[PDB]
Amino acid sequence: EQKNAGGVGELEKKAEAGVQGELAEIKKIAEKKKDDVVKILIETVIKPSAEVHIN
Amino acid sequence: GNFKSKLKKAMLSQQITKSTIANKMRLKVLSAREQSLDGIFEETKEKLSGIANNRDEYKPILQSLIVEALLKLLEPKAIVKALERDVDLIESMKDDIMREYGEKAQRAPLEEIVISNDYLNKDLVSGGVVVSNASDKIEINNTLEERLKLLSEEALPAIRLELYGPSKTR
Amino acid sequence: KKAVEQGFNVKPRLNYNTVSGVNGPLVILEKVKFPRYNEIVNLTLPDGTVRQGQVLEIRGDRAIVQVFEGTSGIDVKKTTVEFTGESLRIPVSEDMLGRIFDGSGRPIDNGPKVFAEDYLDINGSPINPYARIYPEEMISTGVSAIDTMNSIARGQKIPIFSASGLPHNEIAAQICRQAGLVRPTKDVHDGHEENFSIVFAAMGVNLETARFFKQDFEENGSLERTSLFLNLANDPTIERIITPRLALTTAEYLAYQTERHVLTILTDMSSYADALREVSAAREEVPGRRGYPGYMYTDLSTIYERAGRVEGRNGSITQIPILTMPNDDITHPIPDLTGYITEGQIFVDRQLHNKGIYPPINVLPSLSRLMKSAIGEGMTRKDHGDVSNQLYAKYAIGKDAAAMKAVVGEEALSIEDKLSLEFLEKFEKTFITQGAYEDRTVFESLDQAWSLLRIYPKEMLNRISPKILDEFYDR
Amino acid sequence: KAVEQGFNVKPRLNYNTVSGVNGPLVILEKVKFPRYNEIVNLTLPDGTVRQGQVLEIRGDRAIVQVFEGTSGIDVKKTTVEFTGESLRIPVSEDMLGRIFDGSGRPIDNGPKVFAEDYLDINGSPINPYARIYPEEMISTGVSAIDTMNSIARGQKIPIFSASGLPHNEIAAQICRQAGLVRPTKDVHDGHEENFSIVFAAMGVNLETARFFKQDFEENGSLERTSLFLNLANDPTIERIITPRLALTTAEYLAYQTERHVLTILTDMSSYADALREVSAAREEVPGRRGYPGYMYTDLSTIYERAGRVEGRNGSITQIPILTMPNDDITHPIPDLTGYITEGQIFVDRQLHNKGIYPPINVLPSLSRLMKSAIGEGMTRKDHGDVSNQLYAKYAIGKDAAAMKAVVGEEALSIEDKLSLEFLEKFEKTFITQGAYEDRTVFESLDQAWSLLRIYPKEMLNRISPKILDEFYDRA
Amino acid sequence: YGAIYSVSGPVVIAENMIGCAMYELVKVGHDNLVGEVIRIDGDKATIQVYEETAGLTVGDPVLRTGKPLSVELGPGLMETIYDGIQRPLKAIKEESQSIYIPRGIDTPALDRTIKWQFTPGKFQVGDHISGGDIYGSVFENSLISSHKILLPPRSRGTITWIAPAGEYTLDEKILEVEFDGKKSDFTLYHTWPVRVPRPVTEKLSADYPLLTGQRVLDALFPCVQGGTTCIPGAFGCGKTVISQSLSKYSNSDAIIYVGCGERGNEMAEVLMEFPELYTEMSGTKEPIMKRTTLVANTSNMPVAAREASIYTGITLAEYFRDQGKNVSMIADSSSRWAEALREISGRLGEMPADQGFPAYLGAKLASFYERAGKAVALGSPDRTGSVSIVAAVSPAGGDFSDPVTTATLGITQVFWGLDKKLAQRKHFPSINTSVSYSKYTNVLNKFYDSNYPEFPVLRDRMKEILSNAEELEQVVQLVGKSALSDSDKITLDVATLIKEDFLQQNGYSTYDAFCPIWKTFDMMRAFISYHDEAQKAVANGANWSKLADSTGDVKHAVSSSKFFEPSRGEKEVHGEFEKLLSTMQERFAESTD
Amino acid sequence: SGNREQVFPTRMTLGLMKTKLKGANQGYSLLKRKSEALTKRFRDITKRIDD
Repeated sequence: EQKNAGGVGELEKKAEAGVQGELAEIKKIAEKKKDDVVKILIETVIKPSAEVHIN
Repeated sequence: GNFKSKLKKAMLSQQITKSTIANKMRLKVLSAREQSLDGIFEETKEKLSGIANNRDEYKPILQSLIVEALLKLLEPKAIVKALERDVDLIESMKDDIMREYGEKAQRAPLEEIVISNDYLNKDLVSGGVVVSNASDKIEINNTLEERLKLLSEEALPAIRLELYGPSKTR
Repeated sequence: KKAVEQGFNVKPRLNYNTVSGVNGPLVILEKVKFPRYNEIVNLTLPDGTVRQGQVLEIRGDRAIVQVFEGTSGIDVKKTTVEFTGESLRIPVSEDMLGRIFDGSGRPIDNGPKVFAEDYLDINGSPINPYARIYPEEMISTGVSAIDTMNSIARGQKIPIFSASGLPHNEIAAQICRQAGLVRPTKDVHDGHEENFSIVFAAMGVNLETARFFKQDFEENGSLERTSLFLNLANDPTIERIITPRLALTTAEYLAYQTERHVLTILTDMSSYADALREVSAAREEVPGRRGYPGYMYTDLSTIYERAGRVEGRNGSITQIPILTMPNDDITHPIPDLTGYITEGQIFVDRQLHNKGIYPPINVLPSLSRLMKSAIGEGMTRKDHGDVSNQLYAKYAIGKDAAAMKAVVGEEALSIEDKLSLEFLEKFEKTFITQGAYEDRTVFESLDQAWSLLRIYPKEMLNRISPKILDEFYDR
Repeated sequence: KAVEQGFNVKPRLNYNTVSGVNGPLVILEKVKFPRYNEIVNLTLPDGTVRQGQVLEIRGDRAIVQVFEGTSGIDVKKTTVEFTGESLRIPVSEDMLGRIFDGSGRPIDNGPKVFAEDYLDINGSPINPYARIYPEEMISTGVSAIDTMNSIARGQKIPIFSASGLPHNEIAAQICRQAGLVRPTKDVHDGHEENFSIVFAAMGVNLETARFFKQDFEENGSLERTSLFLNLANDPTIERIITPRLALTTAEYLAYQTERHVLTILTDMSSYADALREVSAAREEVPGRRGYPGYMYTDLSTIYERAGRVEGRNGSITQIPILTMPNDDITHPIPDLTGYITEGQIFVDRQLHNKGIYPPINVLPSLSRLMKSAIGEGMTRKDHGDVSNQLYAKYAIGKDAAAMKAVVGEEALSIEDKLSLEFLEKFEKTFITQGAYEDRTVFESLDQAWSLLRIYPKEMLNRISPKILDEFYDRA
Repeated sequence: YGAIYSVSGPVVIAENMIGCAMYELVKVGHDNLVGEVIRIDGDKATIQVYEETAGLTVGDPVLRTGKPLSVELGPGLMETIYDGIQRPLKAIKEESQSIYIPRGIDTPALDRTIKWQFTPGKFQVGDHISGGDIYGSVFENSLISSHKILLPPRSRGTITWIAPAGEYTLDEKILEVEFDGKKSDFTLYHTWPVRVPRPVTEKLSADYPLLTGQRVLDALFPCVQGGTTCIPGAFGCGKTVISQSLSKYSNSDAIIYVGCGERGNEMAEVLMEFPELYTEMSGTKEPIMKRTTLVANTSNMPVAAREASIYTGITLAEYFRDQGKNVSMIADSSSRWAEALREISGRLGEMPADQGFPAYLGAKLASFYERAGKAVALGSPDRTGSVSIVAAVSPAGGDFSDPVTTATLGITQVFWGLDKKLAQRKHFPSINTSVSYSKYTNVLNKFYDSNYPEFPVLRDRMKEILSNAEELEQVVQLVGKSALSDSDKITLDVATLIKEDFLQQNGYSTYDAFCPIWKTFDMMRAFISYHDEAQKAVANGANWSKLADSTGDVKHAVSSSKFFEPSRGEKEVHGEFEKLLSTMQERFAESTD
Repeated sequence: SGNREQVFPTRMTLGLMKTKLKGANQGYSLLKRKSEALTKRFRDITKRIDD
């Protein structure tokens, strides 16, 4: 039981390492594409479409 | 034998701890991936409010919003609800809206449109107009905040594709 | 290329403070523009409480909204309802594995909303009859009662019939924690690109039992392969109807787009049928047999046929719906239609449960209609089918000999019946009896079945071919 | 007494505006402020006057169920006069010894009841915080009832019977022999020894009404009974109010004059049929096989107005009689009766065909408040255990007879043969009783002990050892 | 503001009633009749009324109160009797002096004249306080001493003024909280809608058994504190004895008896038995009524009150659970509640399911049952209460084919089904040991492992013996006991002994009126020792026909073990059971040779 | 057609009927095989009587 409890810190360290590894890529992608995404969303919101749903 | 059962229970507890650590890592990775979307949406909303703050740029946008509301509220009398601000903006383009609704719908021009005195909430609505029917009984909430809120959830898969490539054969 | 750029288009979703009245779990709107059949709404109570609902009926300017979690406190002067774009769609993604979801698809763990790859329609589509193939592999559930006998093919729709008080939930949890392909065992740990996933759906599940599912799958490696769904009894019941639809949509996406082997487990189909009854009676609809709606056959067909292997795509869907017999009767509509639609069934027996044996699978009335395809030489092991047949025959002989015990006496039985009583005792005590956390691989299960079938001399093993006896009896 | 407010003339308004008539009810339009349950006097063009309650109001439209039938009703000349209040029976202590029509009109050449007060035929609910349990057993003299299903003063208990069975004879016998096992009056002096019977006859043969009248005359109970006879030839929906008239006059006597009323309802099946006729003419939603869906509440209203109330020295012992249409408890009439009543006496057709009188089957019969009316200081301390043992032995006798029908007699145990012997002697001597016998509960208990002494002490397991070794060897 | 339009049954349609929400209760007519809205159609609001409707006409005004059907929660709830909508019947008698309840009487649901002693809690002026926070305690009874006064769950704000220690009636301001500048006065009580469950910080998994005392229930089919339960409810000792035992010995800090559809005589029986029952909390006989509040809906009461009776009861139970009290709630004749729902549906004309019952019956019973459970109280300091529903269904000719039991089986966790054959043989309690079940048997493993470790395996063995003997009796009724072996005869007679001396409880004698858990466990191990000792003895050459005669003394001893008086204390009676076990083992060893 | 037990028809009676029918079927099988064993022993005994 003590040996099982010995790896609690090691498992937490591995989980934190994996979380940080994923978060690095996530933050990098977000920083790289945030301006483009915001521009696309602003263009979509500011430009409406006029149509009649009868046809 | 009892101690072997206890050791099996201890191994199960160790596996439980490992599984909990793995689940926490996966949840943290998902949280890190999905955190930035809310900030992006908030920045987009602030940018939309700033864009609507400029009357010269907002005038065509506001006119187009009222028109796209009208073409789906196909009635010859309707009421428009706007902010305390720029009510004279809608006032000055009344005939323009009437005629362009008439020619886009291939119908007669709007016979009567009136700005409702029940002005919108300036703190909540950052531009736009909630056009309602003549009886104030059919509402069309076409506001700068409402459109952004509607599009934020809709554009999620496209945003994901922009942020990262695919991983499966569609 | 990914033609998902249409998601940037924004559509005007309207808000209506025009509720004419409230009638049960339904609210009715008079003025809604350009009616189409089904949509999704998010209506707000006068006190600001946001509530969700669906659309039921459509005619000329006719719209009726069936609000989730009831319509308490809804008035006609302050409540407003927001009409979303179209019908319910689940945000689905490859990294959905390892996530726990509510019946509405909103995750209930501490993680965020799933980062969608695409929004998938919940109903599905009709698979072309010109593009179907047979299930031709085996899914090892780790339960020797289901592996050696009642083997589940890779694509087979096989239910688990149980009663109200029996531990069908525990068997479902064990299957989900232990399910996997036989191939990694057969391929000497060389095959790993054939990824395996599980979609677990809980319907009408009790709060304690839902907590048990969540805690158990969290505390094991099952979650990493599992996309999990819960629906509590006090939760809205149309959410209970949505839950299997969400589970099968996720499973279909995974298997037929990511080329994964997905095992789908649906828990308490009886609660789903009760929810069907409630929603069908919500509209002015005449009840059918035993009160259930007359189209329950079609709905269960739609749920169940979202399974099997398909042409082209390398994935598969294996479905194990679990239902409770309301009165321990086959003739009840739910088990009757489930048997009429699925392939075979697995029986969890009340008396076998009372006798203290777990997992209490009753072998005699349970068959797997597609067991032949799961059996083979490269598939599982060579002796599998013959051992299964011999075990079934010996168990039946032991059972009716035990029945005769009280009519003719022990001494009046033949050596067949003596060996059969011994075999039945050892069988129901060691082979069927399996620890809730014990994972017998299929070859281990076959070895146990051989060590237990070695009671009889080779002459008495009639159901097994001599070619197999000369190979496996002597070890 | 503040009844001086009766000196108030309220001019009734007459409606010559009948809109339509169908079945037992008439519809009149253009009614000025109709009251829901107010009765109306409508005069035919012939000139006769008939009464009728208002079933329901709708704007200026009133629906009236004319009690004396719709024969002769027209539209041109029929005028309806609207009495401002609902039905009220003129009630007084002098109506004892008088015979009344189903509408309460006298049919003994006597005058109208010189009313001391007018009572609505519906009554008022009783505060539960002011109720008292009917502890006092009444000795009906019938051994089939006293020993097994003892009735306490203030109990509702029907005589479940059928066509051609002597339910009338059993009711007359109970009326003749009604009396407390331990009367408060010392040697029948100083207190009301004799019950004051209120007998309502509805949808009943002239022969049965004549039999009841003659039996009350012979026993002398006529001078202290009021008969509300609604014969078969009498109007059909006049049976709606006759149990209400009888129960209101019974409530007057028991709760206002402090008498002990033994209310007998001759045929509740006819009342249920009249209710069904009215409901069918009303196009209401049926509840079961054409019966109204509110029949539970109607039967609750009729039956619940019985028992003892706090602060009053009187009580109502209600013994309605109803004929099961097909000898079955499962019919809506007896089913809805038993759901609200506190017991029943089952007159069994098979028992009657065997010549046994009274043909009371004890297995379906029950007295839900017998438990606290017998024992120490009331009846004898062995009564409860003796009744339990007799019921168990009779049930075992029926089971053994069924088995003997199925398998041979030799397959039956010694217990079963003793059960058949006990059942035969039981039905032939203990249940069987002359119509004029009036055996006391102590004689019945002694006979029951003589019956039980067929079995040895060991197999009277359902009675306490104290009672067994105290009473078994008395002989 | 309102006007009646047309009335049929206890359902009233009122016009000019715009703006009224669903389930809002209104005042109908000049007598201010209490009535709840159930359907809205423009201004026409369909109101159901909780009393009589005969002889009415259009025109009576209707005033809307703006509140749902709420219940007054606070000091004075305990030891009182209420109707379906919480009208104090004792106060009704004191204010009316009649055998009839006044029409539309609006006496306060909770006594205002009595002034209680208030001890201010931890919170002071300026402290932020949220819903459910205990800002003071009140001495109500000797059994409910320190009745926690807690802020209403929906309220929140900062304290601007708190009353000092003293005596305050219901009508006295106790606490002033400020939220967004809106100061709101809080008295010693608060209202709360009966439909909405009281919020909970976290629903804990139930972990402690609700000891009922009946040996079959506490042994084979256990019920935990906070768990749900379905009881046969039929005539006999199945329901009344269970209710009395849960009242007197279940170690619940309070009980909320609610009855709907019971006959007036049964209500009268309940209303006087309870005040004369006592409990020994610690060397003191205290009335159960001090730990009891009762809802007394009857059959004469209208359908709306019948429907709302158990909702009021469960809201009271939730309120007392919010103070940390372990509350047991008995809903006798829940099938009558379902019948009230059916009658309301028929009045509304909505299409039902099954045969006649509304389809949402399953959903509503699921919600009502799931309002129970071990829970962490909403406010601070952290507490842990638990409401245990013990609901009684009633057969209507059918045993389990009725929709109410069919839904309950899937909803509830503990089921105690009636055995009709046992009742036909006057065997009490008359529950069925084949169809009844308790899913907490696995949860209670941790409780058993700490006090009675052998309890689960012994219960499993007892169930196995009963099932095996049941199937053997089924196969022997048509054959005869001639061919059965010694093991079969042992199984049959051991199960007969179990049925006649362990499962059977009269419930009235001084012994085994409440069989404690330790006495139940001791007799379980005694009976199992008898069974397996006989089985081992006949595993040798001992003919069991001779063995039964030679060990009749031991059979009588194990049978009469049920006659031990539990009042003697666990120590000496456990010593007696150990002596019995040793005597049994040595006697069987002697008789084997 | 055939015969009936003249019992009033209800679904409770239907349940009693199916349980009685399955009991009758299991008894048929049980006594049929018991008679098979008894006739085997009886043929043994009768040839024993013959010789």
